[PDB]
Amino acid sequence: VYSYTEKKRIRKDFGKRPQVLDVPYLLSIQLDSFQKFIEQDPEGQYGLEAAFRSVFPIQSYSGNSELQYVSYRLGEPVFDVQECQIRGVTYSAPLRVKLRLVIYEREAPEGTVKDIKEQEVYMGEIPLMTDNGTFVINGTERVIVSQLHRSPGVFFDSDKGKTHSSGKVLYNARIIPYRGSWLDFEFDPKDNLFVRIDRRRKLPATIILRALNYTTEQILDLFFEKVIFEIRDNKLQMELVPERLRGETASFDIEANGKVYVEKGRRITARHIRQLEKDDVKLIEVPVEYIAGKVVAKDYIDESTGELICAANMELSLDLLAKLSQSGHKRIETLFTNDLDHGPYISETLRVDPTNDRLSALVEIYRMMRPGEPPTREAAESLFENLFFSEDRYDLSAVGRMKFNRSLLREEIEGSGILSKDDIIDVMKKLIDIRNGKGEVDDIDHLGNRRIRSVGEMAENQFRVGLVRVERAVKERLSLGDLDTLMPQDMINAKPISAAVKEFFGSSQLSQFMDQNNPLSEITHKRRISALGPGGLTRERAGFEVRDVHPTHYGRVCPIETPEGPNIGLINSLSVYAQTNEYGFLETPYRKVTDGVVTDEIHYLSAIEEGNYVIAQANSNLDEEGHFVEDLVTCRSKGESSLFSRDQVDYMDVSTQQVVSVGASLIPFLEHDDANRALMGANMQRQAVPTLRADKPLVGTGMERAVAVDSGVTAVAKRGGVVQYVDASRIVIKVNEDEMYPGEAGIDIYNLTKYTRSNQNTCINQMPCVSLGEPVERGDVLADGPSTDLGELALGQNMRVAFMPWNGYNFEDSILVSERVVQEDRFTTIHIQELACVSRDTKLGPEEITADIPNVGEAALSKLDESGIVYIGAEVTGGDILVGKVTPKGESDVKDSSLRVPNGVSGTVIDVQVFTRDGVEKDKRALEIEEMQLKQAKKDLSEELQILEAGLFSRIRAVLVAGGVEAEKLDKLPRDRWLELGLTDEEKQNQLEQLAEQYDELKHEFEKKLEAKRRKITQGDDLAPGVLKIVKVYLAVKRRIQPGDKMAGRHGNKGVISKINPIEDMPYDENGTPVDIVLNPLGVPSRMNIGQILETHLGMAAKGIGDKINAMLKQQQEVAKLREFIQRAYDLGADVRQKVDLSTFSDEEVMRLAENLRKGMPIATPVFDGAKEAEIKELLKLGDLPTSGQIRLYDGRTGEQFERPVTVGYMYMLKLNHLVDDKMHARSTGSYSLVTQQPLGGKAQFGGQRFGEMEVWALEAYGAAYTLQEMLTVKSDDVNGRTKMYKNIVDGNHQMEPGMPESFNVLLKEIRSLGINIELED
Amino acid sequence: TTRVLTEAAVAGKRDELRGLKENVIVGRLIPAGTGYAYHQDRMRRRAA
Amino acid sequence: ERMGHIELASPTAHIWFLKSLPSRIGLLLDMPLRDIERVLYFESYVVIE
Amino acid sequence: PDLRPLVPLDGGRFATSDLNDLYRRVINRNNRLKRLLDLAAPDIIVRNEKRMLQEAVDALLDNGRRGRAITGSNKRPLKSLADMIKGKQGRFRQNLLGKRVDYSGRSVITVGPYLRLHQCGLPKKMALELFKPFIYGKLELRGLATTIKAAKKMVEREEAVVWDILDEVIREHPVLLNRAPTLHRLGIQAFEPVLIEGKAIQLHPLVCAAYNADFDGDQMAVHVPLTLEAQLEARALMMSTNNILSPANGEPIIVPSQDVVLGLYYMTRDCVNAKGEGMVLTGPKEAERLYRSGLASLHARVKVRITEYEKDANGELVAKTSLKDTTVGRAILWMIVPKGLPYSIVNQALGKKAISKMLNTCYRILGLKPTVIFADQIMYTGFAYAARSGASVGIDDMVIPEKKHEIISEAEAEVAEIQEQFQSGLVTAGERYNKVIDIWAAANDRVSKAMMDNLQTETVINRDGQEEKQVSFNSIYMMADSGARGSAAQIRQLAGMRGLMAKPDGSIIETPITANFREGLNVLQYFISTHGARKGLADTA
DNA sequence: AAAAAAAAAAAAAAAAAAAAAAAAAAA
DNA sequence: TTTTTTTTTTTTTTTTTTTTTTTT
Repeated sequence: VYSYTEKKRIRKDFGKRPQVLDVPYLLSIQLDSFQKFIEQDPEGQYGLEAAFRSVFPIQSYSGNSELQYVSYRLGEPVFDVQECQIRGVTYSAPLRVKLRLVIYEREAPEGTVKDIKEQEVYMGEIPLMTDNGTFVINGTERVIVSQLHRSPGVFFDSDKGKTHSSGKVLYNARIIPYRGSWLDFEFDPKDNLFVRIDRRRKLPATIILRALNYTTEQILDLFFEKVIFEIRDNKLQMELVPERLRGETASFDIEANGKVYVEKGRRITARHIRQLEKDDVKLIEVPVEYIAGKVVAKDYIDESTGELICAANMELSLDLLAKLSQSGHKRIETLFTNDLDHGPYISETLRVDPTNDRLSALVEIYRMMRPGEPPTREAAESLFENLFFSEDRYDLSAVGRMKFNRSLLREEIEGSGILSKDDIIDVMKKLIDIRNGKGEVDDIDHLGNRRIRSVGEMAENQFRVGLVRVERAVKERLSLGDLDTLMPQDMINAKPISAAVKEFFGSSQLSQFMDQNNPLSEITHKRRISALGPGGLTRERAGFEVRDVHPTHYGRVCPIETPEGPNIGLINSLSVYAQTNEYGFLETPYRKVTDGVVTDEIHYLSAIEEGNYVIAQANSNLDEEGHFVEDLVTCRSKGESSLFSRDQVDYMDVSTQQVVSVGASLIPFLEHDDANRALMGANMQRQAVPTLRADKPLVGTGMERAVAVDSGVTAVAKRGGVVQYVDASRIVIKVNEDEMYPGEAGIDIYNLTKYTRSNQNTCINQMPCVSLGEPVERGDVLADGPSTDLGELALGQNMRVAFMPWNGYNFEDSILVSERVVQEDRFTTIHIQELACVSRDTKLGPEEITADIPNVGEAALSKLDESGIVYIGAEVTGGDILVGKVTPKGESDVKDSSLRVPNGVSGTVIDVQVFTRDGVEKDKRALEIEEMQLKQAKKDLSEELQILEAGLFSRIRAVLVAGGVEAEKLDKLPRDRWLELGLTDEEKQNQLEQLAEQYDELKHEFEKKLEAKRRKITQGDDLAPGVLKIVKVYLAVKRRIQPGDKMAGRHGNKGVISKINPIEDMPYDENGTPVDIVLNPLGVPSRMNIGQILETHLGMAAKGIGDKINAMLKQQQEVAKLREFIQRAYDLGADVRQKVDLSTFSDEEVMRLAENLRKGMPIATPVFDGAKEAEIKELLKLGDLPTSGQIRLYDGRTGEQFERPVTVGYMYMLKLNHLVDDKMHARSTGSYSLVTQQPLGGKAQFGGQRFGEMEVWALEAYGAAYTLQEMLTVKSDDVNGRTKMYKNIVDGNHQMEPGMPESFNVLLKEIRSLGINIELED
Repeated sequence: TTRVLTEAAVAGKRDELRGLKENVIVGRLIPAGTGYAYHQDRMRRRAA
Repeated sequence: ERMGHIELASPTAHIWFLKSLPSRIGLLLDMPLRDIERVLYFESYVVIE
Repeated sequence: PDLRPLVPLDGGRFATSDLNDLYRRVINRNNRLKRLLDLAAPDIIVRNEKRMLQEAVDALLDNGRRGRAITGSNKRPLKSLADMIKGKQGRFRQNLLGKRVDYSGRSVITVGPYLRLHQCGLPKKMALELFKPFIYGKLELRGLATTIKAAKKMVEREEAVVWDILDEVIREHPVLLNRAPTLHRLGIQAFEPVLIEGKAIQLHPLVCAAYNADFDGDQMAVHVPLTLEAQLEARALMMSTNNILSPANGEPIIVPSQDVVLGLYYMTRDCVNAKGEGMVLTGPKEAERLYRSGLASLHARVKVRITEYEKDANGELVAKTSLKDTTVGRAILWMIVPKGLPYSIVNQALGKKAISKMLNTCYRILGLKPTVIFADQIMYTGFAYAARSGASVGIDDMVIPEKKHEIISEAEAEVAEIQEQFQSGLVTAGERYNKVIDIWAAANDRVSKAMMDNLQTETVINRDGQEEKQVSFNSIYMMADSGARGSAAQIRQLAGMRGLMAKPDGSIIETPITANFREGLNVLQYFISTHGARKGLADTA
């Protein structure tokens, strides 16, 4: 069974791979994140609860006073989204927190309080999230792209041998917490362990250990294994452990128990070590020279003199051994230093280390971090404690704790947010092990090393910043203040928190203007993943490592959708099925494979867990059971692909499309295309302006309904029902009785948007797509938005492309467009611009918008009203007066400062707004618009009341039928008196009064709503300081196609329309239909985007079936043959899913299907399941078009046949918004600059072009001197020369007087401003 | 630019506007293209 | 074109002729740049004939 | 003061530079210092004020060098005199070495093949805006304007008389077209404008090669030489017809590029048996006349009487007439080649190297003007006959080889055998890896060879006999062999397997991708074939 | 009401040139 | 014990074209 709106036009689907997981809600990231940012959490871990519990309670400076947090609430916003956009204020909710202040007593470290007081204090307003995942800041729709920054934890990076002549690798570990100073541990060419706190100057690593109360003996014990040497009265015996003998050569006879195990010279072999192990030898004899260089472990003091014979970390020598022999020491502990297994890195680092005790290390670290000023016993200690072991100033986070524990192979997964001694020591041990040979570095691109912050995380962090600011403020106030019984309202300032949150939500690298010129662009912008912004890598700081597609992108991030150019790869776009793990990592779905059965249960795998398991391919055949038909199947286990067995497989892809984003899953026949051109197509598909009549994708990808529905534009019925009233401005839906709540009698009123400007100046417009009295179910499309058609995304128009080189007019990439494309007016686009005029209050006097303007005629003021503001609907061309505004003028006495239409734009003034400051007069047009809004609101309120009151009156009539029956005595009198009749003594006696009181309550609700709307409309709006009022006008230009208007398909083939040929001149096949476009085919082979030719063939087939339907419907034949043909058309292909048997379809529904298909049957071609090249032939042959796909075109002008039959088919073409009249502009005598006399900025400011540093070499290379001389002397710079040549040219004389550039004088003056004297000697 | 200008100032250096760049900055003719002859004339009139 | 002139109550060193890496003052007096910046910070005296 | 302006923005708001903030700080500190000296303040306070004045003057002279740069109320490092001098935004590199220029404009471009080599289109509106002082001068000369204000108003209203004046001015007044990345001196060339309705700067196609300008929306600027000397410069040095030879190498830069070349290649060819093969014609005129009526196909082997000229004498041309054996297509082509060149130049397949060398021969034997007119004629005829060809590209023009699957089966068997040998320990990991890459490369080369054999010669027809082979007319082979936007490398990713792909490290993955673009790539193979694309894009960027 | 500058900011790669400090290696 | 060379280390440059509660 199919949905009704789907039943209007069911899209043929070629996908042979069944769907197991429907494409989830495409905006899960933003909505889920901001929902976690605001929520009443019983156990606050995420949301405002987390920040409040982190900062609160607040304690005075031992002032016996404390402020503690209770709860928080979000008051209903004063304004809502529509009026928030129109009026220009942020759509924010005010956060209001209950805070409890308590005062203690004397001699009560923890005793009971003496006084308490709770108060609900308003502190800041947070911009709420619209239903589509977009914030509303200042009348616009900003969005916060999600960030992708290096995950907190421990990263064991290497140098890969670079940055040194020897080509040595210098392994280095880095601890990156979510908030606080970093901590690195890096080696050097000399194999000494060095540290650099906060990427500051370098130091020996051991210093930190000394600062952690660790002696040299403790360091050696921690990082080294003891080797015990004994004195058996001579010969310096030693306790042997066999495994320590590996990698060494026997310098002497290694023997014990009177058995020669190894001899001098021979290297120790694994067989020798095994023989020693079997022999069970613990103690051996070795020469004294073995200790000639070894390092003592712990200090030794003479028993007689109490003097230090030798301290720890000192190489032993023969003299030292002789001295300590008679001292009375028989046991000596050295360090097992080996060149391959246990390197002496700590020993050499300690030798380099100049510090000796904890205090010296702390002084050194203080001088490091805070140089210049003297260190102190307390200052260094406090600094180091507040650096890495302070909850206030250093917090791993927890994603940080989990990564830290997992990387170091620790059992637990949660703990403290601050590092500990064990943590640092374990980090050093692991880095030393990686240096030794055991362990492997962690690449910083494995997507299990990069979180995804969303709007929620960043908003929470900024709110916490504001919270700590207000915490400092209240801390200053409290100890300063006394109890004062001062309510907890004067202590808290709402400016810091509001300022911080608004600053983030309004100004940042991430909170950017939405690219709102499509449904697709909105949905792909909201699901973006940027690697820039605060806390992340900047553009110029990124190499090629992060820019590349690591093998863990599959299923998480899209490989073929990144904006080409300076920032490529840093702006990765999310995949289709990707999600956000609880820690923020990118987890993607997979299917659980049991012993042999592919169970339908879905497991989400993070970037980490994917490596361990074995993952199959999406296109692996199964036989009705989950059993693989092939005993061998492709898999990708550890970042590498390979053929694996049947049972060894663990997981399989949920659906073939999950490798791509949503911006590139809309390209048909993607699997045939190149990667570069797929990127071009998926990057040029989110710029198609919404055409005047968006029509259809004739070859889609089956994934177009989700894009339209899930993005906010398309609108959708909240509750099923039957349409009661359809008008191009509003729709009324009568909810079904089963879907309605018992209390209210609900009818849903959808107020559509009619020609309002979008952020890219394209015109978003919602029209109804449901006729009067037509049923609609839950979640079905009612009002098609911009660039949508019956709920299906329609980015452009599908036209009859014909590949052939025509007379050179498509030489490089240009597209030849038949004039039928513009005559039918299918690429026409409505561009709505906004112009503003602000009347301020100057010191000389306030400005006015009076219609009377000095010195201007009467035709200019004709288009103005009595108030001087242009009419609604007046056709204003360049230069017209739009708002007559005048200002005071010094020694008429006023100056005309009327806003005028910028030259070049020419449109109809569709709407005018007038915002007035609270307590300022209103002009005539302001009164008119106020009255319009007021009457609209009153009419809507009355219409809403009507049916609700009528139902109550009908119920009253029905009640009156029984118990006081009045068949004809009741209808005569007015309904107003129907509520004042008596009743008999029964349960129904208290029913007339109840209904009357309910009616009174309804009228009260109506009147209060009317009053509230009237107040909200009439109130003078708030503006900037010093601005009296603002008058905004909306022009509506209608741009048609012309040479220059860039056009591009979906496979990344672009082009500039090069000529609009007459209808006749274009090629035409024998049937007379002329092809509406003539591409250049030479760009197909080299660019290897061969997807477009298959799309063209499938489009020709689709329209062939459509034209057959149209012919069969032109003559009223029957429904039966229509049924048979449509069934033969939908049953085509093999294995295709979605059995669409029309027996269930009603006859009238079949007729409606035929009506909606006659323009061409839509065809769905999933991204990587695809329509086979053999099925396209079958569908072409279902009509009567040639199977090969190429028909014979007759040249339009000559009239003689083209040789070598040529391709033609219905390709889907967009209209990119790089319109020619936005670009073309030229200047001759525009106004110049002020600092350096030169032309101004381009286009809007009327400036020229940049004869830049690279365009002066282009002339010097020639013998060009005079042209260059003028190009940098009199065209731009010399103040008097340009005027002189102006007069000369007007005088007919072609010459110059070059003089000297004014900018040279500017440079001379600026150099003279310094202490350097510069002049021009002659 | 700081280094070059500081060195020129301390050294008291003296530029004579002979190359393809200083002439370009000052706006005078170029000593390479059509202006070549002019520059030669400017040299011939000088010291004559 | 017209310029002014501010009369400092005290002489001030020119940073360009002080902090350019081949510091002109630094090697004019053969005095290390650190010992010069220390002097400019009023951190220590210096004998003057 | 003017160099650090304090203009009031519209609405009583003032826009000011950072020199003012630093100067205010310096004067305030100097005032405090003088006041402290007057008051005889203790040593510490006067020392602190002196140091603070030192820092303030340091910031004013060169901010951000000593200490940390002091910001304003906007929390950014303010710009001082030094930042105004140096930097890519400094006066030297932004306002001295190159400045914005009057009498200039920009727009998007198109093809416009009807243009001759030395004239580029110019939109009417943009041209009117550019040449406005010229229009005023001509009008006040002709007397139609009493004063300059009247002329300005007449032009603004765009009267019908202004068009004749503009067409009079445009006649001989070159305009310099200039693309954005002008890497070399052939990125600024002076054409003669031709007024065009619309808003597109029509540009002659061939010059694209010099500009590297492709009509995918790449914008271009037009400047207007003003003075008499500059006009003569743009006429005698920078004209497009004068730069028919690159500055880096002695080869031309007017090579017919990608569509004209396909037209000539399709038009200078031979079919073993086409309509009207083997008759005798009375010259190129007869050949063209036969072709237009359709009696003889475009390329059919025939005998034609041609007169070819040589300048072997002391600058005197001598003709010789002979009955050459050619095709009707070459007979039609010969009417465009100038007198001097020999017929043998236009008696071959005429790909991209042959046509470019034909242009070079014309240039070196005749001079400059003959070769310019020859290039124009070649472009016109190539476009026209590419149009007449109707050279298309379908999904039946990528004939996957019949023995591809056999080669892939052999390769799979070999890799299985090598894996088994590894299981036996006979081969180490590296050696087996090298062997596997070797066998995959050999199989890929075999597949490509089979493809080319089945694509280039496969066409077979008959001429009074059984059959005979010929160079195929499959459209992709025509667009690859001719050198016109194709190559043997960009093909073999359509029909034959597309070889191996490299990982981010630069290594070569053991298993290649064995599916071409005509058969579509499954998920894993396509995902593998994105490392290369992103590496290439980043490398270019 | 006219004016006015403190902060705790912290942060980035990559590569290379140049100056200053430190460590050999002597006699 | 002093002095010169060489090495190391820190620092300085470059990194495309266009399009807000508080003193006078």
